Amino acid sequence: SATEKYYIRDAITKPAVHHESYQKLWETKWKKPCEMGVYPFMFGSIKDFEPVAQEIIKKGLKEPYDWDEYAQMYFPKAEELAKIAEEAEAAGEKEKASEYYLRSSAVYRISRFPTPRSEKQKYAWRKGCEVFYKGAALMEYPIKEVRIPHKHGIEGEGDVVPVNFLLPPNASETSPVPCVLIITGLDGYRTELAVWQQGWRSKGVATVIAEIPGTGDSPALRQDPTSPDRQWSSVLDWIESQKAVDSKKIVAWGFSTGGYYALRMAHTHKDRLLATISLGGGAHHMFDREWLEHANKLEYPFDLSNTLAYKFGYPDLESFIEESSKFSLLNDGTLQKPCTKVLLVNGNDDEIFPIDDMFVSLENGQPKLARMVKGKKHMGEPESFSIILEWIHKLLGLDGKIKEQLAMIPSRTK
Repeated sequence: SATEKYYIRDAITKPAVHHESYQKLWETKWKKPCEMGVYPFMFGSIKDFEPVAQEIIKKGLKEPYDWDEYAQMYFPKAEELAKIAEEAEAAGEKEKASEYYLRSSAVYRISRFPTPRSEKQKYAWRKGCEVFYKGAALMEYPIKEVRIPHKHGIEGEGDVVPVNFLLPPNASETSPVPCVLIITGLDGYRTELAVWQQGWRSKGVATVIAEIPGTGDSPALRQDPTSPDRQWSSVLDWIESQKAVDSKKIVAWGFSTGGYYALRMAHTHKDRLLATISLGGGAHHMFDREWLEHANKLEYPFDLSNTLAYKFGYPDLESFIEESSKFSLLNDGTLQKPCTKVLLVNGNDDEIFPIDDMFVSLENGQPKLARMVKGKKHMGEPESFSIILEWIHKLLGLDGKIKEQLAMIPSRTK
């Protein structure tokens, strides 16, 4: 009984209105964050998305979505913005060029939400990365792609871990800087969580942003629970080779599904990490039949359980549920291992991963730091962001100007 099993009880059986139509997704969930320029609309403008949303609403698109039909609706706006960026860059208008390339990247991004599962969505991922990096190259402090050799890779794995890298300008072997390794989620990849990098640069902190297995350009085997372990060995080896970065001050911050990987690597890579943070992560119950058979209809904008199944390399939900127990940090013995410093943060009412997974994390191995956010769903925002920045600032002895750091996240566009 799902209603008996989990902290949120009968909330698990109440289908969210945004699943009725794209119109309801826009009106009740997406219009607000788009207006505010925040996830999933970082670098984005209401001016770009509003006319796309109007055309989708007119068509009356709804679940089950044809992802090629859905994705195509965004391309005219994405192409328009890229054209404006190109003309700006030709005129030497670098700030305008950077803004419009990044606005283009945001439109391509939403077109391949929740994850690229069609040819046009895979195309939108490639196109989105292209215009993202064109915009990033034109930032005052350019964010660059590093194609980290996946030296720890096995048969069937890609040869590179593509990451974002930003080094603060004063960083050197004389004055080496901490590094925040941002682990992205099921739908937000390195082109999304990029929004955090300039804020960390301002505090004198390097940033590396990497995708979880079965998302973005992760080379990791989708179905292999140990595939993330090899990926982080390759990433951390590369960070160790950057002498401007203090290898003893690496903090891994996992966002959403990334939180699972942050919690996992606190154990698998204990000796190589100062600390890890799981924000809206899971560990065990996220893989339950009962949780996954309900989560498709809850707070996630689309079909969470099917999307998670695809990310784990299964062609349907049932095939994933058959094998999903093997990914549990409880079942595979991860949580019995010693860990580095761990902070767990989430909203109690999370309908993407259960708060019950915070409890499983606190029931096993060494004590861990926790902040629960009462009456808030996935991520427990915005207080979760302040809690985590406060902790990382204390840990790394930063300037404590966290409100200013958070105020830098919302997108400004013309």
